[PDB]
Amino acid sequence: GIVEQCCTSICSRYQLENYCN
Amino acid sequence: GIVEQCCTSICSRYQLENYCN
Amino acid sequence: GIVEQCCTSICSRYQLENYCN
Amino acid sequence: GIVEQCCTSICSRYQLENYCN
Amino acid sequence: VNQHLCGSHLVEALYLVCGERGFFYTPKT
Amino acid sequence: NQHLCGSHLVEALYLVCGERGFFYTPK
Amino acid sequence: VNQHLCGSHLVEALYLVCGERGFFYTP
Amino acid sequence: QHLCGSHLVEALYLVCGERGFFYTP
Amino acid sequence: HLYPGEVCPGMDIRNNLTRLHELENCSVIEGHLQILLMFKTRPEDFRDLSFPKLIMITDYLLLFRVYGLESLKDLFPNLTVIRGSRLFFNYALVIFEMVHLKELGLYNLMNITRGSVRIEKNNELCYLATIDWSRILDSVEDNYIVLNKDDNEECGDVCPGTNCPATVINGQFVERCWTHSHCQKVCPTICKSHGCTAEGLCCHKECLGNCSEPDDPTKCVACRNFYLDGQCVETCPPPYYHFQDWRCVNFSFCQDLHFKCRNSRCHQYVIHNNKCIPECPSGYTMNSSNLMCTPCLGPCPKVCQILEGEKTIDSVTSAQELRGCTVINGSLIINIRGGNNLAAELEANLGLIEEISGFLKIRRSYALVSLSFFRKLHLIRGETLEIGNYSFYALDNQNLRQLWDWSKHNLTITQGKLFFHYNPKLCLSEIHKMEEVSGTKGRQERNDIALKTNGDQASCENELLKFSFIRTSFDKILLRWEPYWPPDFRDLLGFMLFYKEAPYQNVTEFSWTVVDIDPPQRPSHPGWLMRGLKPWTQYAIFVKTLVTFSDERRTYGAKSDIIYVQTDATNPSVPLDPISVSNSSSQIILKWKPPSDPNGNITHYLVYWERQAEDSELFELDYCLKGLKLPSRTFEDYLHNVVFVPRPHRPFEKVVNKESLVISGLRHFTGYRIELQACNQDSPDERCSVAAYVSARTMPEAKADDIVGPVTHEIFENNVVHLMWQEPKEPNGLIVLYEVSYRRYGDEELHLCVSRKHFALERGCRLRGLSPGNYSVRVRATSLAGNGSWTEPTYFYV
Amino acid sequence: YPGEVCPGMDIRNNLTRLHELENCSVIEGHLQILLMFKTRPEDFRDLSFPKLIMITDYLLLFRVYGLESLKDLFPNLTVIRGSRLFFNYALVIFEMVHLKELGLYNLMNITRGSVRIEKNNELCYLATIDWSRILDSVEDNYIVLNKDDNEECGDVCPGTNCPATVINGQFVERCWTHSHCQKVCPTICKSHGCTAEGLCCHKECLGNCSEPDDPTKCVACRNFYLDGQCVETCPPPYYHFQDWRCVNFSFCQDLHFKCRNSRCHQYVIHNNKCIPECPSGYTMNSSNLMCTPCLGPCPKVCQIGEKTIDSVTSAQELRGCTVINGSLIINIRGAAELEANLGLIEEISGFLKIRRSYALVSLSFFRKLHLIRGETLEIGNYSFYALDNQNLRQLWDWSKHNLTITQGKLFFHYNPKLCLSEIHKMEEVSGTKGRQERNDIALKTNGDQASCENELLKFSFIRTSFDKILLRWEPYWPPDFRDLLGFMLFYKEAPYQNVTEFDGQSNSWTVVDIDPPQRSHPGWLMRGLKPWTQYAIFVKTLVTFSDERRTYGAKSDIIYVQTDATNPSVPLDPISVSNSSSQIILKWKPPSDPNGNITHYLVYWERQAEDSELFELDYCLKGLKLPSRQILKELEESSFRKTFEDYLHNVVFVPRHRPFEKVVNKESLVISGLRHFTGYRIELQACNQDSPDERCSVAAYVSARTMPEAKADDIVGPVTHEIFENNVVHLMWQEPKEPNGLIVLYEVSYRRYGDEELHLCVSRKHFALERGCRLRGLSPGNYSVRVRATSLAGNGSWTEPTYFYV
Repeated sequence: GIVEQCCTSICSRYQLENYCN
Repeated sequence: GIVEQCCTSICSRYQLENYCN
Repeated sequence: GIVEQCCTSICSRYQLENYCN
Repeated sequence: GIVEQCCTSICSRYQLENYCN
Repeated sequence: VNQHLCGSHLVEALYLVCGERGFFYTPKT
Repeated sequence: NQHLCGSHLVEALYLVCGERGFFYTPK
Repeated sequence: VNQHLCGSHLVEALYLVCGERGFFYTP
Repeated sequence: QHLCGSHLVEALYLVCGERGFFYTP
Repeated sequence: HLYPGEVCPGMDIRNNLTRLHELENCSVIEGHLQILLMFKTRPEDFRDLSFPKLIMITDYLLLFRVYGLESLKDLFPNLTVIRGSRLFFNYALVIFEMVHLKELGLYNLMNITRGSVRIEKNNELCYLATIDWSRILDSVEDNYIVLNKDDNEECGDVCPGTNCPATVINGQFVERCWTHSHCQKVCPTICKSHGCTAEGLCCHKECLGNCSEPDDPTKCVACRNFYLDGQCVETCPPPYYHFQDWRCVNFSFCQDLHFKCRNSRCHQYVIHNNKCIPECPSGYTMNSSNLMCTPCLGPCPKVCQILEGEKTIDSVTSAQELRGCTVINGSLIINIRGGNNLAAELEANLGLIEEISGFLKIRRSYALVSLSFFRKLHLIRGETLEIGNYSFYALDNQNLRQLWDWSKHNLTITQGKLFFHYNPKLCLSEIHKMEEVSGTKGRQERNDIALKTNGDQASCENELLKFSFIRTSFDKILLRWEPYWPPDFRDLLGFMLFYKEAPYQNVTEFSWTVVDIDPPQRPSHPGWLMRGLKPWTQYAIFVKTLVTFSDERRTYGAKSDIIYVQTDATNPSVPLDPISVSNSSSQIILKWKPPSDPNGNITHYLVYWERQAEDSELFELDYCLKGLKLPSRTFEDYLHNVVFVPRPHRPFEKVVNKESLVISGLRHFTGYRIELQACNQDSPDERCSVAAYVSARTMPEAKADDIVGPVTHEIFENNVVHLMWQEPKEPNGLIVLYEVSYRRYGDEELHLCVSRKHFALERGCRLRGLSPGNYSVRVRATSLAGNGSWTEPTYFYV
Repeated sequence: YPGEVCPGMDIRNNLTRLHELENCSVIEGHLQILLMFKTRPEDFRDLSFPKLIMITDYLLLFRVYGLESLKDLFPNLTVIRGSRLFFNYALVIFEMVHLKELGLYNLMNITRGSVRIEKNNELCYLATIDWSRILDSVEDNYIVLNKDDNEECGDVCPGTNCPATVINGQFVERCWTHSHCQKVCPTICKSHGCTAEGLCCHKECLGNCSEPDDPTKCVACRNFYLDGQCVETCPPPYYHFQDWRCVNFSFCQDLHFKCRNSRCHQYVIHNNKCIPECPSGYTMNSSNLMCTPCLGPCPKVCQIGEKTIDSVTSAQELRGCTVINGSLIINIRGAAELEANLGLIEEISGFLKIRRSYALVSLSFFRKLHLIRGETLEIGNYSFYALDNQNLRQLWDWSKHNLTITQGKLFFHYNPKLCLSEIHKMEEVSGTKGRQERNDIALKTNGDQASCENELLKFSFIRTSFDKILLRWEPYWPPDFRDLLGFMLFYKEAPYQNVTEFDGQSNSWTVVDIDPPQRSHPGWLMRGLKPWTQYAIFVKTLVTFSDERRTYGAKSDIIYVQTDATNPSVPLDPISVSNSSSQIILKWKPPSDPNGNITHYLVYWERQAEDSELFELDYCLKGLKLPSRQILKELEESSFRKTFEDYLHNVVFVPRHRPFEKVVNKESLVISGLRHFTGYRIELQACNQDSPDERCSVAAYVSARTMPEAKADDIVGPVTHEIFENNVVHLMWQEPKEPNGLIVLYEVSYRRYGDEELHLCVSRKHFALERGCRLRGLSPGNYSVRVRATSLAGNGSWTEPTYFYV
């Protein structure tokens, strides 16, 4: 999902716009 | 036996009377 | 008889053992 | 020893046979 | 009976209950 | 030994016999 | 910046990243 | 409470007498 | 009533209100409504927007971070019932992280068919404790309403009482109100869910929540069972099939829905058992011409594949997607991080499955009492084993008691190794039974099945011990139980005895003072004695066995049934609250409370009273010399220890059932010594407590101090006068002195003392130096009570 | 002495064991004949032991049926040395039926102790025994309940011969049996003994002697025995043994060695004596058994070499031990008593093992443990063994505690709450880094419930007040900030500076729960402290561990904080007593709450003004009397909330001024220069600060009055009187201007010649207005005047008799 990417590992600013229009 | 009734468990006078001659 | 033997007369351990199962 | 088992406290025939060979 | 009867207490209570008629006590069942 | 008469008689019988059992018939 | 984002902190960070164009959803 | 004194040794002899009384050897 | 509006499939709204227009004509929503992620919104954007058409929601309502919304009353004023066919994490309505929201405002919402409500993390929300969810939710135990304003502050609540019915929540009646303007409508208890009108007339049997004209299926706002042409009916009439458990559709509708999926990307519906089911269950296949699926003459199950072969179960909505499945081409890990039981729903959703291609794993499932919900689980192939070559996994289950019921259940594990750890209530017997029934005895190595952790807080001794001798006494209880010996005597390490006081018979199993008993040395009954036990108290006692690991063997110890034995009586304690007051000169009232430690059922009280002897010094003291303030009232044992060694009449009465005593026949203004005792045994060598002492003296009379008899005088030649008056030989205790008040006619009056020794030795009083004239003498006797009446004036001439 | 040494023994249940005394001459111990039932008088008439001579410890006779007389059992018993006394008795005869006479006619002396004979319903011949001629202390004998004081059984004294002496006030013959007399030696032969003619024997003979004045013929030795000769002291190279004989070194060493490898009285030599043990301050050597003074304290070696420990009693014999010459395997299936019995051990000759001990949070009780040889290794060649220790948390404070193991591997398995860091410290402290092998220490079972990650929490701000203290520490955040349930604050008074968490499972460690900060440093303020008290405070974090029990919690080092002082409490029990007419002694007690270091005491005293009503009340009337002066639930709740949050996030997103004194260093004071019988109010305070605005308590009040002067109520001055024409007298007297407080009135006793002494009272107002007294209408003759000043102290001294003729 998303939380297993950001709270477990570290999300870069590149990985976040994948949830954006 | 008498022990299995009155020692391990409780007894009353009525069934205690059964051991008289 | 038990009563007279061990009341009117003194009794030994042998006397008691003879009336034991 | 025996006095605290039988006079001060409660003791039955088991203790008495324990005190014998 | 109010409390548990065992050993000498048991045989004495059985004596008092049976009275002069007498009784036999064989714990080994 | 001095003779015990009464409940002391059955007490002595129980002490001597124990688990073997006894037949106490004051008939 | 890089940090463990989760909880309301994740929501705030994602709204800082986007919100002028909106969050994505399956049509 | 009933068994302490001379009554103690008398009763302890009643339950025994042929086996004897144990003592540390 | 009818539903003017479309089916309006459940949708999702994000980032702006541009899509709210899609609900303009929606009277019923056949899905889920999720309005969330509303960041740039102000409260002025919601005042003019309303959806009065919406009535019933099928799945759920999600509201998450909708900024600028303060109340939902302007949004869904006619929302009555939420069916909850599909939940959102076993919740039918969630209000999560709502800022600026103050009150709910769903005054028209009556029933929630399935699911619960979770409202959390709303710091501005009030009017929460003022709603009675019991009449709304058939089960409120799964609600979760925390981290709000109401439980963190004390914001006021305005109840429209003056009207709104009040219901008791735990022990007090409180008002049920949605907002300050509208309050929770309550129907009479006779019609539980059919709904009521304003006046109380009960609605139709098919009505749900609200209705206009009572007892009319055409006037039901919400259909209880099914809907068809504005008529709520018990079942769909032919040939109308059931659809989505709320309405009935003809064959044309189901056919059109099925055909719209083939030429598109889906839920291609079929027909079975007079229903338009999406996919009919295992053993049925659907034909080419008609849409009815027929039972195949072979074993064709319904396989439910898994995303990358790893599905986790944590909620009802995570398991409902497995409904109707029989074979799983994947591995299930069961993780209900809860605190509340969900076996009821899990039995219905799961339990129809037989095979599991992957492994089964249980992790952190806090509330799982048992795995019995796997009703039809038979085989675990374990083709894709869990890491470590494991097929079954169980870890940190705080309440797992039994895996199954091995007496009537069957199981088969093809491959893999078992694993059990930190199961504090699953003892080793169940694990061994499973490893024997499955057939995996020679598959696990050491530490695969933990021994310390598994069932450390449980008790499955499954073997019985018997107490061969029980004896009670004043403060001591002697016990002996028959010896116990496992196959290896070195396994046994001792017996742990648990005893705890319990006045009442009902005692649970498994406080509980523990005593350690060393194993007997190898007839030789272990036995133990307890000391320091308060008398006349029932005790619950049982004994437990302590053994070793028993990994290679199967020894599970033993335990004995709980035994209730009571210690005997003894001398009671000191009687309490002793008071001794006198209400009459002849009556003394005595009040006393029963002793602190009865130590047996008290039978009767014993009291003795007696008269004290007064002070001797009171009679030989001068009572007019200033300072006249009269007070107002082993060798045998040593030898035996060394020689023998063990081989290796005062008045009284029996006061029965009474704490208040009055005593008569007592001398007035005279003290008494009272000692009081309590007795808990009367006839067989009466046993009583120690004496409690108390003393009291009756109040004085009114005429004892007054002197009786006339006044006698004698005069010598020198005008020295001896005056006589008989003393009151029965005064208030005794008289300490007398006062002689003599006056001369027309002159001043003088006073003189007559002490006890003065009167006794001088045969009365003698006045010296008395001039001729008419005198007047009044005599007063001072007793221990006070002042008596003065005698008549003594008129005489010298 | 033809016969063996015969170490003490007892005989029971039959006479078969009685034959063991056949070849015996002396008993080096105690002889007991007891519990004999199946015996008949026919079994004792043909049994004798003439060779027996003397007994060292005592002789006990108890319940021997069939015995009628001891005159045949012991015809030659002479001495009961009484080295060890059975309940300070050297000869006890208890509950013998069928026994009729003592018969011990040869018994002469008893070195120490007493004789108790009791409950012998058939025993006679007690009135003819002179115990003062045998014993040395006859006031401790207890000879009751026999046949002599209940009946009048025959007592045949063979007069015709037996000597007759006086016991209380009458001469009665002394004899043992109907055929034997109680021999009495001449007074010159006090202890030597007398022969047939009654002649004193050698100085070392005791009791009886074959030839007078010959040490080689004594039947018994008074001091010591050697080679058939009685000597006063053992000459070298013989050491005194058992206080009655002399022996060389070889036999004593042989006894010591026999005790070395048996079950015992390990014998040592000290001051030429083979005493059972070296006395205090001494220790034996390997080469010689000399009790050389190791030191006041000694290596206290205790012998066992395997022994388990399960209770206090099993550890009782270990009390005071320093060196254990064996091994210890402690298995306590249950604290302070453990530190009492144990904790003095420095060295263990073998291995130490802890097994399944439930109630041991830590091994801090082993305070003095420093070294272990480990010569004997537990199975698996393990010197230190730990297994299934449930609540064990810390072994020892390795910051200061030193422990070294000479050899042996380490075993640590199945310890749920033992942080692996301590196991790592084991090898660095004991130098066993590479002494073990694989699988010796379990890596997955140890420390399964220990958040010993301790992210160092550092305090940032401390503020102290007299009763409240405020703390502030740097906030902590685990990688997932939702996991931090909250902090737990621990505090407990620590007068010492060495306190770590060391308690059973129990502890005081006053703990308060702190909610996590709202996202400012978390901090917390304390209440209800004790002023001027040192405190120990440390903070730990409560977090929810991950799937693999990864707590990664944070800990704070134990810090010590001392709250400031305040005004002290009131001094206790101020007593003010007049030890003189002008001296007052003041004593008090220290305050309950010093609230700092007390510097001095503040004392005030003010003169008390007497009651003004006494100056206006008349006492000449009646009324003359004068008064003279749990967790898992919350963890699951938090994890449930976090799980719902994570599920929602996964679903939604799509990735496309008064006279005062300063008492210093004292608790008492003396006040001088105070008028006699003067009341005083005493104000007492305690201060813990002198120069900068003294912090002192409230005033303490106690009233004191000085002693009155003994010569202050005495009237001084010539009494002058005036006579009128009609015989009227005006009396004036000079009062003692400085009286005992005040004078209530004056008493005047005037007696004319031929009459009796009259009386008259002058009140204060009367004395003021009349300047004394005014008597009118005086009878003719000669009178007298005596005036006494009655003050609060009492009556004073009368004036000179003023004679005037009227």
